[PDB]
Amino acid sequence: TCPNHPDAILVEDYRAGDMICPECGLVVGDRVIDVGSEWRTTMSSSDRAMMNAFKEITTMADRINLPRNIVDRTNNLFKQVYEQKSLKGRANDAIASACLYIACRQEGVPRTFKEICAVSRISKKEIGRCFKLILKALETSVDLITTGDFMSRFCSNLCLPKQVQMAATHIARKAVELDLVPGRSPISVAAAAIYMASQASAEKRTQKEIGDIAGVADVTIRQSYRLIYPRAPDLFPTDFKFDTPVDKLPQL
Amino acid sequence: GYKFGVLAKIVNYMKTRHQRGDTHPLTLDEILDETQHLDIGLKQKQWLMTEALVNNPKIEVIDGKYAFKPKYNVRDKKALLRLLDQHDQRGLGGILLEDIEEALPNSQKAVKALGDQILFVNRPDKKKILFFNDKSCQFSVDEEFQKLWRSVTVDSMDEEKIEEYLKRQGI
Amino acid sequence: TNYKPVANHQYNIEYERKKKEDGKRARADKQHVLDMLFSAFEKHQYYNLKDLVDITKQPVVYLKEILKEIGVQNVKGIHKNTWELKPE
DNA sequence: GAAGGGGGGCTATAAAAGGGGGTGGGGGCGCGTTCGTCCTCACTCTCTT
DNA sequence: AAGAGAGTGAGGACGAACGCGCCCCCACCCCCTTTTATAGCCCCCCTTC
Ligand SMILES: [Zn+2]
Repeated sequence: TCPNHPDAILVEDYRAGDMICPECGLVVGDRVIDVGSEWRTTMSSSDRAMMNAFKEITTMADRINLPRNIVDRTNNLFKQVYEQKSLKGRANDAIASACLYIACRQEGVPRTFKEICAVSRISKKEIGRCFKLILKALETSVDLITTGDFMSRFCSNLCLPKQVQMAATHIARKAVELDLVPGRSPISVAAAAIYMASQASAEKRTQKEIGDIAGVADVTIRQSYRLIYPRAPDLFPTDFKFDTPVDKLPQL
Repeated sequence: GYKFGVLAKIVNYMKTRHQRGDTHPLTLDEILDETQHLDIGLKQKQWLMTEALVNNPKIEVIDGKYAFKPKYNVRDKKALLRLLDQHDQRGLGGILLEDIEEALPNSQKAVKALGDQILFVNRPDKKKILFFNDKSCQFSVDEEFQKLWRSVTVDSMDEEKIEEYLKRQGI
Repeated sequence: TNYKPVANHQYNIEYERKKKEDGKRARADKQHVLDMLFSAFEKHQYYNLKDLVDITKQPVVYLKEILKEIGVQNVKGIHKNTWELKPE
């Protein structure tokens, strides 16, 4: 606002914190810019309810070693859902657990509903019920999970080598690409794919072991494995070393 | 059980009997048969006869028998108006709206029929208290005057200041 | 092996199964409920609303309406205001 | 006794009914501490004697 | 010129007030049930070896 130059883009100056006419030199504003701050160089029921819900969210996160960024994302989801108040009837624990599930999905590291339930007193059924309600309330969406979204956690939790994890990821993706398991849950396919790769390496994991970490009944793993077993040589990566030959993989 | 679980059914059964419209009195033994209390204790029969069936305000002793007391209870529009009049005349007080509904079936017809003659005072629990509308001396003013009347604060003045204004204006 | 995935906690399904088997309390006829209330009155002078519900095994709202019809609550300065089974 | 298979159950999806039960938000009053009022007492003057 | 009573300074026990809860009651919602097709998942029970 140079009096000589109407509508002049004053230049901010960090020497004294003043805005100067871009072509006059006249200092408009003595030291108004506040350089240091600008350039980096008796509790309400709603508040108390949020406080307890935030405490529950952090308590759940530590159980499965989730990073603070997911916890922060979960807290933001709870504030939106809680303030929107479309789930006022639902228990805050169920809302928080569903928010934690959404936060994991939104960050590209989904946890299965059973994994979230195992850290929460809320059953998987109720988490799913609040999960769908939250999406409607927030008018948001979560990208569909894939088989490879769980290979790192599952294989690591199973103490499987990196090559087995790579083969397991390849098998699951190829099976979905070939549509060998239409309609099957991605977690079931991932567990079956892990079983096939695990059985083909020195580190062999039983059906029960994979089910416990994957949260999928050995019967379900058996069904998915039976569907992909016929195409075993095609699913395995080309540059894969078979401790047990593909032709001698378990049949069941 | 004993001395307490038998007398109640006599009162409860008797109340239902009146609702059928049977104003005829009933004997102590007769009521016992329909109440499945034929095996009641011997000293309970005399206790009910001597105390329970006379002290209660809902038992009427007629020709040696017992009948309900619908006369005391309000069961007509005229009785409702009269009862409130006695309360104001004798300064007994108001009556809750619930006490009248149970005594007067379809009390809404009687309450609305009398119109403004009944003064309704709503309690914090939504309970309404009925008082007789004394139409002797009535006076009212517009809300503007009433609001202005409240605008003239008086609890914030002392006696000396209040009485001083009288001589200040010359009255 | 900790916090393994689970569809529902064992304690939760067992509690849910018990509640389903027991079922909700039904609305008994007023006469039967009244008889039970008066019969139990002999045991003790006063009853708590929560404790009385267990003895009568009736809905709280329905039980309260029946209790209000005859019974009243007296303010006690020792613990709190509690219901008294004596109508008078 | 280990393991596989058969039968059966859970879940979502809509929609309506009527009512019991759980839960959150306010309201209610009993009981463990705290300070000022009340009450007791040692060392000097005063009215009555 | 000398006794009880008292002023003053001063210490010790007690009641009303202040919190500070723990329990309770009243909205509000959810759940129960029934029907149906669908497919996957999962659990209980039976059977084979
Ligand atoms: Zn300029």
